[PDB]
Amino acid sequence: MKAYLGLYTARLETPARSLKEKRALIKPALERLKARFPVSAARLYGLDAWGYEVVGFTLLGNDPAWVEETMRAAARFLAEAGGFQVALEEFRLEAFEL
Repeated sequence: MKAYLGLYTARLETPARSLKEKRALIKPALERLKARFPVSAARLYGLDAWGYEVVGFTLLGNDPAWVEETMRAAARFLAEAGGFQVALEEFRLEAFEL
């Protein structure tokens, strides 16, 4: 029996000019993402910058098709948040034996 993990990562571009303005664009969208989808989200790199950031989210399930479909729906949702653009993205699916 395997545990399946989806890992989504993306480069966001924002029009911000301060770290506080940038957080106000990104954090509320990630909080909405967490409320709507069963994911763990994180701000990963570029945290010293105002205009770009690498973020991601992951999720776990026992059905790889459900994990992937949910991950792609959550990614579409993130691109619809506005405030920032999803400039580049990557999807991954890993399986772990239990």
